[PDB]
Formats: sequence, C-alpha cells, structure tokens
Amino acid sequence: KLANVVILATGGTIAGAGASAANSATYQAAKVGVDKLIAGVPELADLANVRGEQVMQIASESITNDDLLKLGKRVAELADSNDVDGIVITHGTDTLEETAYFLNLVQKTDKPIVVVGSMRPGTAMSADGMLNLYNAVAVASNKDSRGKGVLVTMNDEIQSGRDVSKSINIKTEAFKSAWGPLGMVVEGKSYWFRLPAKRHTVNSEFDIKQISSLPQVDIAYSYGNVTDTAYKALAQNGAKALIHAGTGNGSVSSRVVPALQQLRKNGTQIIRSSHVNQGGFVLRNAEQPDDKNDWVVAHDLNPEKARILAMVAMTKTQDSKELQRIFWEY
Amino acid sequence: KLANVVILATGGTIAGAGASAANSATYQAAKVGVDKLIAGVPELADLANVRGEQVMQIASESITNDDLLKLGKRVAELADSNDVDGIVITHGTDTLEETAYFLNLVQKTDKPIVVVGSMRPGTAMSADGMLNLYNAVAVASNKDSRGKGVLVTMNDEIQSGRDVSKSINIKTEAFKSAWGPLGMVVEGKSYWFRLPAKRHTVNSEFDIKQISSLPQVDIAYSYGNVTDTAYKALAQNGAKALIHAGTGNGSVSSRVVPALQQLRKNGTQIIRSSHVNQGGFVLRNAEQPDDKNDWVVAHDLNPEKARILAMVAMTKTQDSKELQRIFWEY
Amino acid sequence: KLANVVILATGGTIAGAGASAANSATYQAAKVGVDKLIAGVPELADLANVRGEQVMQIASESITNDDLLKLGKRVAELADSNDVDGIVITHGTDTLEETAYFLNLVQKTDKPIVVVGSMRPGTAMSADGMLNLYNAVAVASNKDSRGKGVLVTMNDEIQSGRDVSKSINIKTEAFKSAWGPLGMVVEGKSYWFRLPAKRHTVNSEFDIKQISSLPQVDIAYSYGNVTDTAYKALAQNGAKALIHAGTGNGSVSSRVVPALQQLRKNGTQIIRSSHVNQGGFVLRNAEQPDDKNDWVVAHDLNPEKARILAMVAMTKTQDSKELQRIFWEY
Amino acid sequence: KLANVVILATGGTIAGAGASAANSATYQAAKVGVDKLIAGVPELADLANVRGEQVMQIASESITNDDLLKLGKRVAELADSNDVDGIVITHGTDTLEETAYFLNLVQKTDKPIVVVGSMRPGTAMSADGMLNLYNAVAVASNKDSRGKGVLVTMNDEIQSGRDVSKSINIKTEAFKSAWGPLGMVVEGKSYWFRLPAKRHTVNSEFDIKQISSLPQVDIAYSYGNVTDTAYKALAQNGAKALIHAGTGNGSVSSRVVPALQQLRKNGTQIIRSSHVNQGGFVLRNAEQPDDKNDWVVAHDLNPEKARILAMVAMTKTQDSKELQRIFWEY
Ligand SMILES: *[C@](*)(C=O)C[C@H](N)C(=O)O
Ligand SMILES: *[C@](*)(C=O)C[C@H](N)C(=O)O
Ligand SMILES: *[C@](*)(C=O)C[C@H](N)C(=O)O
Ligand SMILES: *[C@](*)(C=O)C[C@H](N)C(=O)O
Repeated sequence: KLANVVILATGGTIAGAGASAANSATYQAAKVGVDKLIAGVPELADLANVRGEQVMQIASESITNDDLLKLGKRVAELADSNDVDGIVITHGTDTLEETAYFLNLVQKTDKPIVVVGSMRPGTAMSADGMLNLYNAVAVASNKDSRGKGVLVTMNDEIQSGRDVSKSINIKTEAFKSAWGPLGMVVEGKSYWFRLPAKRHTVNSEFDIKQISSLPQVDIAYSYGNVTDTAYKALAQNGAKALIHAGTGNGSVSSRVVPALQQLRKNGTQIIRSSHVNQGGFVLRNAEQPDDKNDWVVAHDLNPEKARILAMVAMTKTQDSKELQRIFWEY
Repeated sequence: KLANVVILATGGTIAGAGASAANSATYQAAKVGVDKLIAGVPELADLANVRGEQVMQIASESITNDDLLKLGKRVAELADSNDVDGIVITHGTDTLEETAYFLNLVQKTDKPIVVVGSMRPGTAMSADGMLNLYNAVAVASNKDSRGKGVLVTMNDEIQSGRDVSKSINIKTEAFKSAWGPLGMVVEGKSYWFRLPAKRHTVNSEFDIKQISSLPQVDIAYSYGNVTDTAYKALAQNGAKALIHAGTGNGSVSSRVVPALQQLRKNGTQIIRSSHVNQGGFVLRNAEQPDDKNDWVVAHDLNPEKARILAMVAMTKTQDSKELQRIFWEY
Repeated sequence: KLANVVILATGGTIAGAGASAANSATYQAAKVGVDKLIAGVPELADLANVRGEQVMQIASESITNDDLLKLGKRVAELADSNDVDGIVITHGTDTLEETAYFLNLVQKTDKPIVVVGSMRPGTAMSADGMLNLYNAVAVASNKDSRGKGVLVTMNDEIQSGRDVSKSINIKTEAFKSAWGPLGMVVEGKSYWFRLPAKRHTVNSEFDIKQISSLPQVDIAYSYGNVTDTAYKALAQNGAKALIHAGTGNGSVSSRVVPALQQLRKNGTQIIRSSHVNQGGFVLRNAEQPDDKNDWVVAHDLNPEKARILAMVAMTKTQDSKELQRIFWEY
Repeated sequence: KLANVVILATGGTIAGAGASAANSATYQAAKVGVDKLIAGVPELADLANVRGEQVMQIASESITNDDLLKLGKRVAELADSNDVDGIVITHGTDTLEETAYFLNLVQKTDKPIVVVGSMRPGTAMSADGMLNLYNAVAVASNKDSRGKGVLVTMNDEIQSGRDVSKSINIKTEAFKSAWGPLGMVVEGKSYWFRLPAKRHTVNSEFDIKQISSLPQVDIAYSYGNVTDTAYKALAQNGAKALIHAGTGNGSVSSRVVPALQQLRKNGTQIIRSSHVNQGGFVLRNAEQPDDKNDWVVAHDLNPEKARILAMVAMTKTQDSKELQRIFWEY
C-alpha cells in the first residue's frame, strides 16, 4: 500500500530549540528526539509508513569520522532490508553537505536516501523544519527517486548530495549547487528537470561494508602572505592527504610550492581545491604543473567536498593517477 | 580638459600570456609591462590623459604584506598630487579582493581608486582585459566616482572593493558581491544604482601614512573531524589573530573550543568568519558565547576579507570590543 | 518608549488559507483579517505599539489603479500623523513589487514604509508569514530605517521596493534584486550593507496628494514572429503609454517598428523595457534609434516596474525627454 | 580522423559590427558572412574539418515562423548525411533560446546540435564570439556530446537548449538556466556534471520532417490593472493558443478570467506561464481551476519557451489533457 520509510535522526538545528519564537538564528542544537519531530508533522502518515530511530544527538559542526561510519553502516543495513523502501536522515546543516556526499559514494543501493535539516529551530515562528521533513518523506516514498543518488530536500528543492553546499547563512535558501537543483517538491509531488551525470551509489566502486576506518585528511586555507606553516603542521600530525584551498584556480603561492613538493615526496597526497566555490572548477596543469609535481586537482569540489572524496578513494588507492581519475568521475 | 589618470601595474593575468590563442585558462602571468598594456588600448586617449607606472610584476597568489604596504604608500603619494584625478591599478584576480579591501580601508582620499584584472590573458581569443581596463579608466576619470570608495571594474560592472569577491572560476563574471554591484559601465558611461553604506577612505579612522608594518594574521579552515592542530601551529608561528573559517554561522567544533579559549587568554584574537560566503553573515553570540570568551565576529566578511580588516584594525587597537565595533562598521 | 507602527492589511497569501497543512502552494488568498494576523504573532508587542487596519481584502493579481491610490492616500494620511512612527503593509506577493515601487515614488515622507507578504499561506506547515511580519515590524520600528525609501522584508532580507521583483516561484526566496539586498534582519536587529542611489520618497518630485487618477499604461510582450496586433489594440483602447517588453536589449522586430513609429506620432509614449530581467539594463539608442523616433528606454526596470514609473511620471509631464530623465533618476 | 562539422550561419551580433572597438552594446547585426567568421578562428582547423553555409542574414529579434521551419529542415538534411558528425548554428542571442528549444523538440537525431551567439560584436575589444564559436565546434566534434539534446555554448558553459534563457542584458554571462548548466568547455575539452531529464531529439514524438506549417500562437502579459484587451485582440487575429504570462504562479486577474473562459470555449487553448522566470514552476490547479476550465499549465517554461512547445505540440493534438502531458514531459 504505502511505502515504508525510516527516519534516522542525528540531531541538528531541526531538532534544536530557541529561547523565544523570535529566535531564528540563536538556538541550541540537538535537543529534540526523533519521535517528537515525527509527532510534530501529523500529515506524515499520508505519505508513508514511517518509523524513527535516534542514531545520535549532535550539532553537526562537531561530527567525527567515526560518526560518519556509524551512520554509513547503519544506513547500509536498512537498505539491505526488504522491509525498507526509503531512508531519510535529519542532520545539522553545517556539515550536511559533507555527510550527504559521503553517503553518495559508499551506499551501494538504488533505494532513495534523503538528507534534511533546517535553518531555523522548531521553536521559531515560521520554522522551515516541518515542511522540509514532510518533503523529505514525500521524496523518499517516491518511486521516481530511485537511482538518483543521495538527495537533499530543503527550500522546496531536490538537490544532489554530491555538489549541493551550504552557501548562504541565516536564510532558508542556504543550500545551492553550482550546477542547479535536480528538481522541486511541492504539495507532495516531485518534479524532475535534471539527472546526475557523476558516478554514485549503485555504480560506485566504493562500498561502506569494506571500510573499517577512514584515512586522515585535512584542509589548509590559502590567501595573501600565507606561509607553509599550516600545511606542514597538518602533515606532521598524521594527514595522509592535504586539501589545498587556494585562491582562484587552485593557485599556490611561490613560498608554499617547496613545502608541497617536499610533502609529496614524503608520501602525502596534495589535492588542489579552492575558495572560489560559486561555480567553475580547478583545471589540471593550469596554475601549477600537476603532472611534474604529481599532484591532484579537485575539479569542481569545494575543500570540504574534496576531503570526503579523498578519504573514501584512499581506502582503495594511493596512486595519484587513479586519484585524479576518481576526482573526474565522482 | 581631460582628467589625469595614472595606471599602477602590478602584474596578473591581464599582463599574462598563453601558449596559444585557444589558451584562456592555462597561461603564465605577469609577463607584460604597463606600457605594452596601455598601448593595446588606443581608445584610452579619448577618456583621459594616462601614464603608466610599473610598481611590480607578480602573480597575486604570491603577494606579501610588504607588497601591500608598498602599493598602499605609492597610492597615497599619487592621490596627494594635484596632477592626478584618478588612479587605476591592474592586479591579478586571485587576491584582488584582498588588495581592493585593504586600500578601501587605508587610502584617505575621495579621488577614484579603481582595481582591475582579467580572467583571460591578452593572448587568448575574446580576452576580457582590454574592455575591463577601458572601463577602469572611464570610471576613474568620472567625477561621479568620487567619494564612493575603492572600485573594481569587470564584467561591465562597478563593484565595491569592500565586498566584491572572486566567487566563480574560469568565467569572466568571476567577481560577485552578496549585496550586488554598485552600478555598471557601458560604452564609456557610468550608471549608478546603489551607494556604499560602510565606512571607507575619507571617513576611515585608519591611514596608510601612519602604518609602518602590519601584524601577522592567519586563517584556519573548519570542517568535519577538524582538530586544533592548524590553529595552534599558526599561533605558535607568530599569528596575532586567527581567522576561524567555520562551517555554518562561524560554528566551532567542541573539540577546538578549548584550544581557542587558551589561545585567546594568551593574547591571540579569535575572529569567527565562515566558508558560507554567498550571502548572510555571522551573528555575535549565536553559535558561540563570544561575550564570555571575548571573541570577535566577522559579520559578512569572508575569511580573506576578515584577515585584511583584522590586520589594519590591530595597528590601532587590541581591545576585542573595539575590534567588534570595527567589524560592524567597515 | 516603544515606536508606534501601523499595519495596513490588503489581503494576499499571508492572509490566505489552504486545505491542509501540507498545502503550501494551493490556497485561497485574502481570507484572514488584520486582527487575526497580529494575534498570530504574540512577540509583536516586544517590538512596538502596533495597531491594525484592514484597507481591503484582495488577491493582489486582481488589484486595480484605484486600489493603489486608495492605499497611497491612506498611507500619506498616516505618515502625516505625529502619532505614527512606522508603517507596514501586508500585500499579496504577485504584484507586491508594483505597489512597493509605486509608494517609493509618491510618498513624501522619511518614515519607514515596509511592504510584506508570504509565499506560503498561514495554515501550511513551516509557513513563512509569521517571521516575515515580525521582521516587517522590527524594521518599521527601527530609527535606522528612516530615509531609506520603501522597504520589503522577506526571507530575512531588507530589499529596496524600487527594484526587488518576484523572480522565483513557490520558494520563500522568491524576491530578488539585480542590485542585491540593502541588508538583513535577524532576531529583531537590522544590519545594513548598502544604500539606495536612486531618488525616492522625500526627494521625489511626485506627490500622492496631487494625484487624482493615473493615466492608462499597458504592456505588450515581444518574441519570435510577434506582430503589431497587441500594441495597436492596447493603444486603440485608451493606453497613453505602452511598455515594450522586448527580447534582449529592448529589441524590436522590424515588422513592429512601423506601428510603433505611427503610435508615437499619434501621441502614445513608447517605452522600451525587456523580458531579460535578471540583470543589466536597456541602453538608449543601442538597439533602436530612440532619438530619431522619440522613444524612451526603461533603463533597468522590468516591464511592470516601468509601467508604474511611466504612470506616475505622466501626471507631471508628457515630454519624452523629461520622461527619459525620470527613467534615469528613479 | 577529425570529425566533420558544418556551421549554419543565421546572423546575429556574432556576425555584427560596431562603429568602434569601444562599442560593445551599440552595433549593427548580421553584417558578416560565415566565411569571414570561420576565417577569424584559425584554431578551428585543429578541432575538426569545418565548412560554412549561410542560411540567412538576420537579427534574431525579427525572426519568423518560416525562418524556423527553413532552419529546422536544413538541419534535418545535414543530420541525415553521413558526411556530417556535428552541427553548429550561429544565431542572434535575442531569440536564441526559442530556436534552441524548437530544434531540441523536432530534430530526431543523436548527432550534436550546438547553438551559439555573442553578446559583443566582433569589432568590440574583448569580443566573446571567437572563443564561443571555438567551444561550439569543440563540443560538436565531441562524441560525448551525442544524445544530450540541443546544446548552447557560451560563457565557457554547456547549457541545455531546452531551458537556457537570456536572463542578463549586456554582460557575457547573459544565458542562464534555473536548473543549471550541463557542464563546461575549457581549452577544447568538455566536462559534464549533469544530464537532461526531459524528452528531446531522438526520443521526441515530434519530427520536423512531418511538419509543413506551425499554428499561430501569441503571448499576453499580465500585471496590475490588466484588461482582457490584448487577449481578445490576439485571438481575433488568428491565435490558436494564447500564452498567459501571469504574475506569480500563473495567476489570472478576476477581470480577465471570464474572457479566458469564453476564448477557451471558442477553441483557443489557454496556457498559463508567468513572468517569474528565475526559478520554480507554475502548478496545475493552484491559482486557477485548470481542470474545470480545461486550461493548461506551462510548468517551468517561460512565456517564449511555452509558445514554442505549444506550437509544435498543436501540429499533432488539440486535446488539452494531451497538451498538459506534453508540457510535463518536454
Ligand atoms: C543550526 C542551524 O541550522 C545548525 C547547527 N550548528 C547544527 O548543524 O547542528
Ligand atoms: C590569472 C587569472 O586571472 C590570475 C593570476 N594567477 C594572478 O593573480 O596573477
Ligand atoms: C499567494 C502566494 O503568495 C499570492 C496570491 N495570488 C496573492 O498575491 O494574493
Ligand atoms: C546583438 C547582441 O547579441 C544581438 C542581436 N540583436 C540579434 O539577435 O541579432
């Protein structure tokens, strides 16, 4: 009859509370349990047979790699159950773009996986959480959502977990993608206008079942007068790969090039990303001789997205050439 | 008759060269002298009397604090002269947003200061540098441009140097501002639609003539599983202030808070900015108890922008409350 | 103590109702009275002394010129009262951009005039109306809002009534301006980043007290294979001016030029606007010889905005040169 | 070896000329022949074997239905030939979005069809036409471009001809799509990030080979105080379908509804589109009782886009329900 959708709660602002109804930016995250969030949206029963499960209760800015894994493996078990048609995960918006992309790479299933959260706490007036959840379930319950990879439903849109990013603060249209939304969801119906072109879920070469722990990967910011300090400190403390968030097209200061070459020889992967994330992408060999130095470009992925792909990829390969190929297909 | 405008060349892609006409992104920067540039745009003579001056020949990704000081002082000199009505500066786009903001804060003059660059080298077909420069001189020669603060002229727009940022890679519309452009420049004419509302140039409490050196300020990136490693390494190497490029609304991981509190007690200013730079701003006391920890909020300025203001501001005060007032007025 | 703000209700979706809480796009407009909308936001009393007045109850798509006048004159009376500090008007979003601009041109007062509405009806889950109203009052009560012209507060932003336009359907970030927002409002506080540069309110040469009725002005759309039919039919039925919503830069088909020249000679003002409204503006004499034909360009104003300015301007002048000047200053 | 690509010239600004190099917006279109164009881009020879063919020399604002048919049939001819791998068409930008969508609907071939223009004439400094054409041929020669539908290559992007629209005037980034670009083209290479999800070319139920003429379809604009004048005049002059460019979600004024009901009974199809074209879409039965009145909703297509689909669709059916299914699939 109706689809069986499971909601995995992880905390976030969607489960947070404020001092008054006028508090739409000042609140305490992860205060409400999954059962209460379901009860707050009575109409949910009209969309699917839904049951909630509290996986964790955290503010997403304080998420760890073990949390991601615990979440990834749990999702995998649910997707393996013939009694589960769709999966919705409520997650704080600060690192939601990171978790959504992670799942897109390691969940080998065509069942819909939808990640959702809200910019305003549930206690604020005109809170965006109720409709976001409703739309999340509506999409997870839809047959047309299968095989589209991980999705995020906020601001009446259906966004790809791959490249959607929290780009605007405070406002409910916080999440944007340089390549646009895949569609929209209005009054329960899903409307598609685009399809993903990058490898995901079922057609991914990675699998959360084979992963026991993630390699350490960190990010260093680049700007005027930057020195190699942050890069070396991160590498010396364990990083197996470093995401260079350079100016413009992954540009690197001449004062930092040496440390990067040295680090590369030492076994540390160097991936060039940038802090120009509204559009475009980093081109190989353009700003730096990547072939000569044996570095890797993150294509269009912003720093935090790059880190996620790098971590997953390195559980299978440590070959810079294979890494580049992966950054060009995922 | 015609206004007297001086062009201060600093390098960049606008002065760059590519291997072929088909090379629009792969090139070598700072290869052309200011004389060659001016020459390439004969029509300039119609707008005003122009003379070039090569201050330096660098790629902006490799700019240093001494280069800023050197450029800022030279600008203050030409502005004081009565034989100068407007000033145009060619600068690489990678850190143009940083130099543009710096000058907006320290040049105590109402004469037009216009910063311009090009996304494509002059050797590329359909290069954008010729028209950008022409519009730069057109704007710097216009009386209506006085008292507007530092301006940047690219993509037929008149952008404010304060908040214009390189947001899109590769494409010519690379520079955007969350609050929009101030106006446009078409066929030599300037059209205004908005006015700046933040303190700048003449009404700035800072003066390049009173600044001999700039305090060291660095930036740490925040993301899932981030540790206090980068923050401490940076402080250990001299940083007098640290820009925290947090997720969401300047959010800080619970794993890093203790290190940030210790660093503050030690005298390191802590400024919360973010990597959500398309819109909105970081609110004081929302995600963290800034009052209690004596931290500072960067308002709407992205990481590299906040670093510029922090530096300048710290040549005059080290009082966090005064620092906060400064971040709310400039 | 507190400011006295008056809320003039005109109907709209903000006062509309849906069949269920899941109905966020399908609803019946203008069903709720001003008193109920106030009672729905208890926190309002914390911002100012507020009183409501139901001016009319309509769906804004069915608004008439007499409605605008009735609204304009009413606002004028309130602004004349020493007992009124701010004015907030709830208005359907479909033609809100039209009414907000109208008021910006004819209300000779520096007191804050804020127009607001909502994309979702008050009965939908996560309805945006409550916070929008709250923010509308917060802004109207602020002293810093004076002298900024008419403002619109939705999606946590402070937009200029001049050029903000409903650009996106369904979503709460529906209103955008090619020149960006003037600021934002969060948890009661107003944050400014830009200032208007065009003439408005107190510095306008128009006055709602001198206007008894508006001249008829209509709009004709332009596209491939368009004929002069719509243009002539509108003129023959009373239009004193016609807004040409052309392709690109106010371009006109060669098959329509004649009718336009003929109409001009007959006394009908011809104003070239366009259906390219995300940015840029229409340039005089670029696509058509406006000087020779004696036509007028709408600069950056979209068709419906152009119609509003044209109507107001023609109550003072019928000189095409003065009309052009007006389109370049307002 | 190299692919065989044919360039069909139709005119436009790309083939235009300005009075001076400083003229980027003021110019005269369709002055250059296809041979002169190809010649101006020597590098083309490296991408493939190209031959030009001047089909017509017009300004796209003056295009007619016979020009569309003539262009569509010529395209179907070249596609059938085995001596043609890809097809490039230079077209004025003003109505390029219309021709691009038309071809996407009627060309039953998987060979790449790329439409390109230029915002600046070739006589302007920093003209954009040279690189745009180069990228057009680069994309039309690429095997990965097959089965993607009609494409448009400007601003280093690969846009879908279905929903790409000229949204910004003057600037080179004029063309945008609510659902984002499909990919980008840099230094001869194509990078894909999204795939089309709507029916096109090979899977289209329409075929230019079976279309001798197109039914007349016109567009009426809606705004404050609009009357049924334009709607009726248009129907009286032959319109078989009327595109209603309403405010908001295709909203219709209560003053116009009766005329629209009478026109429908008389056999005129009524299609509700809107002038809110940055995002979202018009929902069936939301603002008006479409089922009851037997009207049709344009979904996300702007007015000029909806007109193209209505025309094409009406060469096969006049059943409103089938028309609606068509507007939801293409
Ligand atoms: C609250 C606002 O969206 C987000 C929190 N910091 C979180 O991500 O838990
Ligand atoms: C070339 C593209 O603008 C940019 C530079 N690398 C520079 O900043 O010099
Ligand atoms: C409802 C949605 O915002 C808008 C109505 N049609 C109105 O403007 O009254
Ligand atoms: C010139 C700017 O692209 C455009 C044209 N008027 C045309 O469509 O021919």
